Formats: sequence, C-alpha cells, structure tokens
Amino acid sequence: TTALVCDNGSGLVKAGFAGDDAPRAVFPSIVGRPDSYVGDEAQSKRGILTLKYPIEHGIITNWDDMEKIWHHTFYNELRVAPEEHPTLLTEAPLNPKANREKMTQIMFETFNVPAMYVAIQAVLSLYASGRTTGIVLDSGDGVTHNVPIYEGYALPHAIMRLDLAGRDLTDYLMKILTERGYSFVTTAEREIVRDIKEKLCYVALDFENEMATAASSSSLEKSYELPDGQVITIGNERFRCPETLFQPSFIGMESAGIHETTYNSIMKCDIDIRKDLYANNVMSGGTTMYPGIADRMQKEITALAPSTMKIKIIAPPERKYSVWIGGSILASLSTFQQMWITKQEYDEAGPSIVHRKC
Ligand SMILES: Nc1ncnc2c1ncn2[C@@H]1O[C@H](COP(=O)(O)OP(=O)(O)OP(=O)(O)O)[C@@H](O)[C@H]1O
Ligand SMILES: [Ca+2]
Repeated sequence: TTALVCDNGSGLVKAGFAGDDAPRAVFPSIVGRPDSYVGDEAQSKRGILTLKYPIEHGIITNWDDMEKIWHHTFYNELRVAPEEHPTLLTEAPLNPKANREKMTQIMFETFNVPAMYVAIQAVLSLYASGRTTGIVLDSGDGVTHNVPIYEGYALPHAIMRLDLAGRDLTDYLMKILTERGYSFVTTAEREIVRDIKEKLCYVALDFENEMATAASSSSLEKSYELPDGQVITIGNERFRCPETLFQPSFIGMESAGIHETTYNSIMKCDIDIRKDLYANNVMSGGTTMYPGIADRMQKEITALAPSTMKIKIIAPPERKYSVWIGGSILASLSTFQQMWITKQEYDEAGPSIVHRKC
C-alpha cells in the first residue's frame, strides 16, 4: 500500500518510499558489462567493465538499460514487488511525449505496477521548499533547467534549458588541473576529481576580485590527498570551475549563464507573477551545492531585476535530494490519490493516457 518514489537522474538514482524524509537508496545511474552490473557494484568494478549511462541530459536514451536500473531499484535496493506499490517516477522539464509514454508502458507492462505517475523534477523541488509558486533552478549531473511554476504547475513556455551541469564541471576541473599540471585520466581519477570538485570548489562573490586574491596570495589554496598518497594543491581552480555556470564561455559554450537563463525565464512569464518568481527563486540539485552560489545568484539577479524588486534565493541544505523529498510528500498526499494513473485506466486508454493525467 506504501507508494514508491523513484527519482532518476543522469548521474544518480534516488529511490524510496513516500512518507520518508529521505531516499533509502542513492546510487550511480550506470550499467556495466564486462552478466550485468548496476549502480554501486558496476562502479566498484569499473576497471573490468565498460559503463553506460541510460539517462543523458535528463532524458532516458537507453531503455533496455533503464529497465535494468528500475529492476535493480525495485528488487535489489528497495526490495519490493513493484506490482504491489503505486509508483511515482520523475522526469525532466520538456520531456518528449513519446518518452513519458514509453515510461508508462514499461511500468505497467514490464513491472506490472497497480498505478503510477510521472512528475516534473523541478516542480517536486518547489514543493519540498514549502511553496507552489516560484522559479526553480535545478542543476544536476547532466542538465540545468529554470522552471517557473505558478500555483502548483510548471509554465512550459517559460522553461529554459542549459546543457551544462556537474559532469561538465568535473571535466573542466580535470582540464584546468592538468594545465597546472597534474595528471588525471581514468574513471578512477574521474571520481577523484569529482570528489575534489565537491569538497574544495566554491563560487566567488566577485570573480575578478577572487582571481586577484589568488594571484597575490596563497590563502585560497587548499591541499587534497589522493588515494595513492600524493598531495595536490588547487588555488583559483576552486572557484574557476563553478564560475563556468555564470560564464559558459569557460568551456567554449555560447550560452547565457544561470543568472541570465533565470532572468530570461522570468521574462517569458506574465508580468503580474514576476514579483513572486523573484521572491521565490529555489535552488535544486547537486550542482547548486557550491558554497557562495546563493549569494552570487542574489547579486547577479539583483543586477538584472528592476531596481525595486525583492529578490530571494532559497537554497535548502537538503537540495541534493529536493526532487525526491517533493515526490515523497506529493505521493503521500490524500489530494493526490486520485491523480495516480491506475492499471485499469491504462488498460483502457494506452500509454497516451499519461498526457491526460500527468
Ligand atoms: N557538494 C557539491 N559541490 C558541487 N557539486 C556537487 C556536490 N554534491 C554533488 N554535486 C554534483 O551534483 C551532481 C549530482 O546531483 P543530482 O543528483 O542533482 O544530479 P542528477 O539528478 O543525477 O542529474 P540531472 O538532474 O542533471 O539529470 C554531480 O555532478 C555531483 O558531482
Ligand atoms: Ca535530477
């Protein structure tokens, strides 16, 4: 009778039970072949295996391997019979109709779920923020989106997408680190540089002032001990890596930074709701965990918004898991119980039924 919440990301799957304050399972969204290995075990044995990510930039692209992940999730991680639980899944903003249908079809036909629903990730994070109106900046491992939401529902005409998220920030850190110049090739050293990124990187409040500080002192420098025992130092790489979110030209992207996509998203919305979007800017996803990013957004958004506008950036400490938390809350609501697509409903309509109800 308990509902399941599965939040599938490009890099990590977050899964659990509705009503819980946290997912029971969080693991890499990967499948490895030399049988098959999924998640953590596939990560452990990366030397022997060739890995594949079934979700790219938030869109499920390898359905065969996506089935392995859902299977592993239900049977190994959550240890449930999917046919006994309503299941809530998540999807990226502007997820193709065909994609939501194929998801639906698989849940009912392969997993035989009694009921299901597919919710938009960013909407779910807003709900975890205690709100139904606001604009969410969701940045994970594969994609970044700005999603303005009004009274519970996303405004799709106004959603912005930026193909630049955590994996790109890891690659850039790897690049600039090698310019320094250390050596980080393997999938091993990839985890290593992802770890450095997550423990030592931060976002400068003023980029040019921070560089000058880095150039006139070794005070911003921090050491990092590698598995083998080697020790490395990074100074300005700490803030240059995430600066890329504000300045996509750092990795050769011709795109507005996250401060501007936020602005552009608000400007595609009705004038009368902008005040509320500016006062309710919620940060979501792992790539929004950089210290100083909330303050930098506040500064950048202030510079762009009308002079008198109240700007507020909400950056919940649990934001690596906001999407999941939002689904856990939504799926447990009495008011949502009629929104589930039931197997009888599917049995009559077909996968297309997902557009009507989700
Ligand atoms: N403390 C941190 N500082 C910087 N980055 C972090 C931190 N913690 C996690 N990340 C990054 O967040 C990303 C994973 O976050 P999240 O789970 O939001 O992504 P996802 O849902 O798998 O991907 P997407 O939403 O793009 O489809 C990874 O790139 C990871 O390195
Ligand atoms: Ca995500």
